[PDB]
Amino acid sequence: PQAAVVAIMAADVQIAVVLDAHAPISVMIDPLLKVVNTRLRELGVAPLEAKGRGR
Amino acid sequence: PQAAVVAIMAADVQIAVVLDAHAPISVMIDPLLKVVNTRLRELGVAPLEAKGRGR
Amino acid sequence: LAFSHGPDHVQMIVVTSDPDRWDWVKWIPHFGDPRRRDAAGNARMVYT
Amino acid sequence: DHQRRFGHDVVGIREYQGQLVAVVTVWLPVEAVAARLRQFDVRLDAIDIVSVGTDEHHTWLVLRMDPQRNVAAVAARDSVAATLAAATERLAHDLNGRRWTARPLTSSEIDDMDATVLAGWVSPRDITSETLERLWLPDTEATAVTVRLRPRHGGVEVSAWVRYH
Repeated sequence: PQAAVVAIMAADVQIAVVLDAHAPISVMIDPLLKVVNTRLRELGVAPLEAKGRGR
Repeated sequence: PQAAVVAIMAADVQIAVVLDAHAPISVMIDPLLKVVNTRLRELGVAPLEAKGRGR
Repeated sequence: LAFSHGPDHVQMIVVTSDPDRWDWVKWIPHFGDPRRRDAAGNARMVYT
Repeated sequence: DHQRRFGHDVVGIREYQGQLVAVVTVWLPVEAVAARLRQFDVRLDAIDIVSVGTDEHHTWLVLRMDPQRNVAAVAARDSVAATLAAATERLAHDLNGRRWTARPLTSSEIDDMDATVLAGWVSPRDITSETLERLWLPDTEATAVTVRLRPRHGGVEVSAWVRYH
């Protein structure tokens, strides 16, 4: 199937990833967040957080 | 015993499965694609098939 | 209820004729029956 | 010039009118590096495959990148050098993994590479794709063989040239 390579950016960092191009974003956001948090924690960078309520 | 319950993404569908939390990936991946193909055939989806060489 | 109340305070039951609409509830620990165990863990308290 | 960054490798850089960097790689490799001229943000000027040998078979990528075409990218980053260092580490890590390995050159080794490219003449070829492995065959003490990729439009278009002795 088609999967798109893209860059992603957060937390003053940019990472490149390959995303399952035809799956809903709601399928992928949660493990993408976990991936980013693991990568940032590996870099010694303060990981992402939810502040109060939001999404 | 402890087990993981995980939401396998393939062929643009989600399939929930139970896996041994202590066996390696290579041991449990051999019945896993059979289970997935069986569910795909239940769904009436063209099953996963390999091309070329790889794992 | 699942966010606000723990599985030890509130347990949940779904009685349905259309379980496909209710297939998502299997993940929620509040539907776990502590009395019956299966391969996936606690038994889901969903009845047809 | 030189850098070691928040990344993984030390990277040598040269500048004169724009930035220059090179990567060594160790039969035929894939040709599809044209896509890496257009990374996720940066836009490189050219990808040049470079190779030299008799014995002494050496193969290189030399990359050109104009900061002034890339200011929108550089402005997000803590250095223009860090920008191109990252983009070359991207290309190195993309090539690395197979039988051929890849790393950025140190600028000292960049001057070494320049010396080995000099070591002290025929037409540029219009159609080239089949030519490369036989264009090495004419008898010489030294051959330099190179291929150029440039962004003529949204595609990438190719030119190649060679010299002997």
